[PDB]
Amino acid sequence: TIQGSIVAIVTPMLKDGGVDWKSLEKLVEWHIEQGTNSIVAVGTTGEASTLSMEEHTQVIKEIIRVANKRIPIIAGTGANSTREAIELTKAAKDLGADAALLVTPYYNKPTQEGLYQHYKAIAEAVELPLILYNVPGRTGVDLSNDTAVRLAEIPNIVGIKDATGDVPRGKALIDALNGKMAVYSGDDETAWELMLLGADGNISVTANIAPKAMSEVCAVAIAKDEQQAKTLNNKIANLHNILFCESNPIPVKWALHEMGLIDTGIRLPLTPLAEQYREPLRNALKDAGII
Amino acid sequence: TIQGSIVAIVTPMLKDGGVDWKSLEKLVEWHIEQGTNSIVAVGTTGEASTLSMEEHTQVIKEIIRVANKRIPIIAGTGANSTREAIELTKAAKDLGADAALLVTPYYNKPTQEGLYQHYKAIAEAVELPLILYNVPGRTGVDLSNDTAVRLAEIPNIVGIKDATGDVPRGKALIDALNGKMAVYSGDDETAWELMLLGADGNISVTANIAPKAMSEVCAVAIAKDEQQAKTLNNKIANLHNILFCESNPIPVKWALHEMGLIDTGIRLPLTPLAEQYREPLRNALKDAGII
Ligand SMILES: O=C([O-])C(=O)[O-]
Ligand SMILES: O=C([O-])C(=O)[O-]
Repeated sequence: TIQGSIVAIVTPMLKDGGVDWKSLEKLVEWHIEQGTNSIVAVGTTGEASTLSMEEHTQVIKEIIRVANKRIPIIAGTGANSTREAIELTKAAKDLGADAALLVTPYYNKPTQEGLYQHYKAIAEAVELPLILYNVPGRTGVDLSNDTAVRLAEIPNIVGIKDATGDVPRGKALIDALNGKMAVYSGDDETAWELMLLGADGNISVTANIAPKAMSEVCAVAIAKDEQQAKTLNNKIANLHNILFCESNPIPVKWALHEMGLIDTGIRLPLTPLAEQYREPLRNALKDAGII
Repeated sequence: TIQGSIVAIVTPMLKDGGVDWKSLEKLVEWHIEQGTNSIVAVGTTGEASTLSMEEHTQVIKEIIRVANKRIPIIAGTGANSTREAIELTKAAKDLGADAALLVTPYYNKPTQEGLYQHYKAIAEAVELPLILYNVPGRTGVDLSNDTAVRLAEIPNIVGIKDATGDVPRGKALIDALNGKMAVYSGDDETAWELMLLGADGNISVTANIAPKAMSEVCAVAIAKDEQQAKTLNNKIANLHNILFCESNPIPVKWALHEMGLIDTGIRLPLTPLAEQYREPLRNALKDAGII
């Protein structure tokens, strides 16, 4: 049921890597003021990989606290162990998250049936809406449309974040599902098109730095206004490219630092955006009216 | 300095997924008796991803205990968090491991500089011989030959497991290193070839089921006997293929079960080998004289 612009929020950090709680609070308030419809806490963009289990709980807890029921909060709770995904998803439920986002198991390369059993076990263990997340380039595995369609029959499986950026494939998935569960874009470059074709929203990186603009792109695309969607998306299209010059969230964190919103903290093995990309990124932000 | 057939040993499990301690002991003894030169504990093939922190420690401790210093034991200690990799590697040192094997951070896709800093931080934190491990199809990142060569300059980085299966590239890496650190094959299919070209051994999946034969393949290949290497590898070549019909270690665990050495336990999201593959597998094992 969650629709619109759903920001995959960064986890602001101090220079030493510690979570920057004060900056986080201000970012959440800013998203709400600017029109962001929902926040994914501790997803890929929020450096789930380098936060401790305690830090994961704390970030989810703080975002929910600051949000104060104004928008729904989705907790990133994916793991490449089914046992661990259960524990994380249960924790999110207990914290009062509205849903959980669960990337396919990465690195261990389960079969399609293994993916099915993984999500089914989690759905049966935890009464919380669950959103699947497919991003083959990062995980080593591709949850097929066919497996996605099977999983949409499982109670508590309510959607999928499709980060393939393959529009014909995404449309085919939307059409096959016929409303049985939601489809979210996980590719900012093509999100506007997927929403025009029936996606429920965009779980967005670009929304981190252009929340008002992305909230508008999603509103018009969901409303099926093809021309407004093209026009509004065009204004920020360069941002969708430049935020991936190095692996996300490296560029988006630097963008936010240049906007004066967060400090430079980022956890190894990730690194601050390479010096050479900083001027080009400043130029793209200036071009789009962000700074 | 470790050379020869280095088994990436499975972690035997009971039907309910609990670690099968007795069967693990028997395997370790069998490897030593059969001529296996070293064991990698809790690597990819050992389901590192689905074992708890405690179980990782117990499995390493048990393999070291049973091996009783007859062969070196290498502990899988990779993580996609540099902090977590340091903790796991320190624990391995403390348990008495001879070396650690560290897959590149997966999923989060660090930059080449990030990979460099990741491994540099670990080498400086833990005085233990470290073996890099590149398997881009699983991790979403490719540690370049250039970055490997830089890392070979760091004193306790003593080698790399190259699972690309790209022999020209592996040869180039061998040639560029000029002995600065070891190269190990991580691709059974081409391992004989890479060892004839200068690799110090094969961190092997096939060795789980044909330890004697792989020990002999490694020995003659390292001795640069091309004719014997081909001859001996041919006897087990179909195994290198069939053990990957579904994601490793799915097929290898089933093979060992058919051999009567372990039970069927394997942890979600991994699944027992699909029924359609079981007869072809039994036949390949019968063909190779394994059963
Ligand atoms: O939410 C996530 O997983 C994202 O940021 O891509
Ligand atoms: O230890 C390992 O990396 C393996 O099993 O491939």
